[PDB]
Amino acid sequence: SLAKGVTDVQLATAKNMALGELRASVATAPGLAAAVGSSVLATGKFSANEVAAALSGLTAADVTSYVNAMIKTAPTFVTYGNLSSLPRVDSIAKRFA
Amino acid sequence: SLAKGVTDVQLATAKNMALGELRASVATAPGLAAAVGSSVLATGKFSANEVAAALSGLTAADVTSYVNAMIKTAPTFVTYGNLSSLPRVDSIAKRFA
Amino acid sequence: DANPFLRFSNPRPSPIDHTPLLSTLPETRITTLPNGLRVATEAIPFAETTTLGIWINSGSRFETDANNGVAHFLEHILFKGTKNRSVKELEVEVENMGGQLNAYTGREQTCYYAKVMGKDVGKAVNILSDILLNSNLDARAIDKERDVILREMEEVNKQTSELVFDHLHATAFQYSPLGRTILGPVENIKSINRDQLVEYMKTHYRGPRMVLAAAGAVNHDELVKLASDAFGSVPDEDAATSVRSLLVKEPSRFTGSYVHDRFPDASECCMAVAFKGASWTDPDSIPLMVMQTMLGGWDKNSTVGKHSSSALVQTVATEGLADAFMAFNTNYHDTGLFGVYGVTDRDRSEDFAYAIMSNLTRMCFEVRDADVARAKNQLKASLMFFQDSTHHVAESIGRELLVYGRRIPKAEMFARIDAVDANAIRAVADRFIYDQDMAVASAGDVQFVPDYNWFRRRSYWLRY
Amino acid sequence: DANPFLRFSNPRPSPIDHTPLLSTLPETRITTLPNGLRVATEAIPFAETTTLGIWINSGSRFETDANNGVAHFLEHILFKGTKNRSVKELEVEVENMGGQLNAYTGREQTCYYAKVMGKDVGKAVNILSDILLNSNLDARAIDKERDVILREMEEVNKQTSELVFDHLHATAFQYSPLGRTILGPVENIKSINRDQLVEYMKTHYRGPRMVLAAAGAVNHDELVKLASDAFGSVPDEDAATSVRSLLVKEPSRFTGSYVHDRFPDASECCMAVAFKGASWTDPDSIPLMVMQTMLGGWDKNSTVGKHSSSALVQTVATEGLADAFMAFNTNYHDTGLFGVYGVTDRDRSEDFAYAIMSNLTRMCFEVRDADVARAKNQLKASLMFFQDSTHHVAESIGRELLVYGRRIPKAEMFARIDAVDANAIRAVADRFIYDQDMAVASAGDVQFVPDYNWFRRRSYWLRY
Ligand SMILES: [Zn+2]
Ligand SMILES: [Zn+2]
Repeated sequence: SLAKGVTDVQLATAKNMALGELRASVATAPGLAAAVGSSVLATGKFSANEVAAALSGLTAADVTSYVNAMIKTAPTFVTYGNLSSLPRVDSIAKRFA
Repeated sequence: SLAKGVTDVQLATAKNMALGELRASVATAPGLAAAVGSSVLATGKFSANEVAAALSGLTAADVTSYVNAMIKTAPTFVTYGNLSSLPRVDSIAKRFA
Repeated sequence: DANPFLRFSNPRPSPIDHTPLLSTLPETRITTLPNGLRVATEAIPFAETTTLGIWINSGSRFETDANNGVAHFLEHILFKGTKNRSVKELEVEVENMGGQLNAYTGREQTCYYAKVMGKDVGKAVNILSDILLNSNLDARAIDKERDVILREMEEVNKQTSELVFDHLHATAFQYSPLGRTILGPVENIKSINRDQLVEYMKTHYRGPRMVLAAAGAVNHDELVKLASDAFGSVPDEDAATSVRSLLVKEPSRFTGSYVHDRFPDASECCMAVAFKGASWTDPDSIPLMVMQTMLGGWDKNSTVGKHSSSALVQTVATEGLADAFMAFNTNYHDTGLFGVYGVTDRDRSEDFAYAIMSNLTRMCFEVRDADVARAKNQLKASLMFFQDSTHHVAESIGRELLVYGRRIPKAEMFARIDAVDANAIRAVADRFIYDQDMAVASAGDVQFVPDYNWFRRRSYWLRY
Repeated sequence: DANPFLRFSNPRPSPIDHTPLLSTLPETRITTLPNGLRVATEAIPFAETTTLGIWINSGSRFETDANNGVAHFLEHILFKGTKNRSVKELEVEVENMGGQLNAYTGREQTCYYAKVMGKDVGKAVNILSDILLNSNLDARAIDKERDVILREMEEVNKQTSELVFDHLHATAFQYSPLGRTILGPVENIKSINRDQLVEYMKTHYRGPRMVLAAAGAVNHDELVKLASDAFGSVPDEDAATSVRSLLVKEPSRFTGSYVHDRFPDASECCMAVAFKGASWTDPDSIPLMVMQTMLGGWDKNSTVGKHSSSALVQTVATEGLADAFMAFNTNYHDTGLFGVYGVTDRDRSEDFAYAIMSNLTRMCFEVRDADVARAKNQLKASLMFFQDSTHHVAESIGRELLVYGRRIPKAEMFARIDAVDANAIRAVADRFIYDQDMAVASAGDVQFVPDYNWFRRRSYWLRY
């Protein structure tokens, strides 16, 4: 249903949730130092402003295209527990194909 | 390699092995009583003479057709330990095809 | 000796002057509405987030025996639908501003607050006023929460530390309002209704008892305008029914006593020992803060406990007397509690009790200056860490306006901390600890906990 | 009190006459080849599987210090090919029979036996004689097997009970042939070759020292014809190398002594206390079997140990003195061992040792008729359980022919067992145990095992 399309209100709500998480991660000094260090180690620069601009400049068509490209790629499936009820594995990874 | 065909010496070897296990399992009094009880509980009668006669009367065509009909059903895969080289779960079920 | 790796730092405890940190700390602006409600902001210059909420000088202390538990039940009911917004409407509108609502209900304080971004200050003000003033308080939601609370009461679903502290408040404050639990008894929950909730909110949620405190990215004038639009309709307070008149009418009483809650097949043994401490307005509350830092706290996931500055932490970590412990300093409007809470088992409970009592009584006689300087530096550093999070800034603004009557500046707080020395620690420990009655509470496997006479004997030394 | 359930059974022990069992028991037919080789068979009336093999009156006792471990290396090398069959041909010929080949090398007895069906007796005879008489003994296979044996020597890969009993033999029969181990030392394994194997085979695998025994579905005269066809090239005795002359030349000696094998980090303690026992030909070996039944054995996987009729099992199970134990009775040509082996902890070593020593010494004074009758019934029932299996019947035929020079009828064994009373048990225990030296061996966590003087003082009672 995510691949079938997102409808405006959901897109705005998810964008606000992502922006709130991004800004609340760097609110304190240790969180900001950790974010700067991880971003420089992984990439070579800190781009929180660019990440916020990318979050705000995202359209519903881009997200639908992203999920459509995701479901074509082969997934990963893990179960847990005293497993006494399970559909067979071949039909598990068929519903996205 | 088993479904393609079994030689007469290999069939004679396996028939002698199975007949040896069957006639060794009932050689003692507790083993004989256990076999009688298990057979009557499962099927209603005990006769290891019929089992031995069925083992002796098996030809290579019977075993080849049995394995061919057995490979036409669903397989079952179970792995223990740390699985750092489990290739594919779906492909190994399709190897028998 | 390494040249670059051995400068600047040494293990000798020396007093640190925190005066240059005061140059860039922000200022608090307070505006009092004609309603009696104070609006207090603290603008952090480049903040992107905002914590804002309503702090109320009310709680479980100001209830009666008939409606004990109404204030805790109010935070179950209040978020279940208002007269202008439904459950789903409130959920969608809160989700779209990217924050979360939260609530705490103490014995004497209550807060409802929102952690949002800076663009959603007015929306958060409107939502908070909507739940606070125009709630449905539907009887179906009351029945839908009563059964859940009754199931978790029948299961005894409670934290162990909260269980011990509720027993401690009940036995130390017998026959006073502070001895009631916030949750309330089972019968009041079994016979709760909408009328009691309406009467409690009408009586206690008034103008002079409410602070709207916001920290982070917020303008003071705009919050004044928004609060006058939204929270301008709260009733004022009668002079005869103020907070001080209620405090005078039903005062706190401390009784030296003992309680244990024994279980037949438990594993842990939690215990707390407290003395009668100081109220919020006592000037001896700052030395009690320093003494609580001197006692410290420890849990066994740390491995540097044997190199601790605190002697109690050193003793417990070296001899393995407890799995975890902490020293607490609780302050109320007219009394307080000071002591140590810890978790052990039944074979180490007496030795842990002896370590607590021996380290408490030792502060009356021998206090060295290095420990006091270390604890002052640690307490000032802990106060600077709260300035980093806007949630703690807003919480401190609300608490300080409710219980001190004013916003204590940071320079005054540093000066009041720096005036504490070893003689002050010895005097305060002599006043509060030496040869005084204490309150003892335990729960779990408590068959080997010493009785009250053992604890009473070890509040003084016969050798001096 | 159910009428149908409480008839024909009661717990009071009474003597049981086992005479009507012997009517249906098969008889043994013995023939002698001209080279001295005996062929003995016992025909079970309705059988399908048959076991058969060669029992040789030889072992590690009849070696020297230069070639110790040649007999155990023989069972490593004898299955790697012959002069008529290669490795793969031998494999397919064995697996066509639907059976197993197995070998066992002892101190005074060696076996090479097979388990087949009743239609493959002749092929088994042919392959057994081909393995035993026409083996390749290739040097390359010897070099391949030596690396495996040396690697398991240097890893110290051994059963704990095997280690304890080897230490007990080496300290009890020191400066005697029986004191050597079957596997042999590191130097002899590292410096072994084809010629020592060939000389051992030619010296010790002669005519009158070998017995061809078969049991199950087998015909006697047909097996005699096959045995004369196959084993006819076996050489005869030289008078200077008979078993009796070798026994007289190098007799066994028993010395009271102590040994332990202490490890720095071992969970378990395994100890054995042994006295000088009886030989195969000693008339008091039957009461030693009755006494070994009286002491019994136990492991902690049994939950009814406290209800046992054996007092030692009662004490060990009730007090929890050990994890497992078993009384043993080893017989040899001129000597033997008798005592209790058990697995315990370091904190229960002295209590387990006192239980063993006190139960052994009590048999010289306090023997009840009920325990004797119970142990005799248990012994005869255990003798009848060996008759149920073809492998045990064949092993019994070979061993009885090798160590007694005959085949004892079951009527005579029952009459010998039935002649043992409480007086005979008292006299045998007084001869073998009371105030005698013993041998004590231990391994693992043995720091709390008592020394020799502690064990030696508890062989006698000063109270009487
Ligand atoms: Zn509550
Ligand atoms: Zn080996």
